[PDB]
Amino acid sequence: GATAVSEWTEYKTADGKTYYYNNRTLESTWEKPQELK
Amino acid sequence: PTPPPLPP
Repeated sequence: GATAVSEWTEYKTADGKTYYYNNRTLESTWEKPQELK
Repeated sequence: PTPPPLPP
């Protein structure tokens, strides 16, 4: 089966980090999601 | 569009 590409937003934090925030299930991803292609 | 707060 294929692995989908969900809602992967990039947010620039005051910590100076690029986090990802799964707008999928309203999940977060600090580093690159598994579904991140 | 407002940002979500970051997780710890």
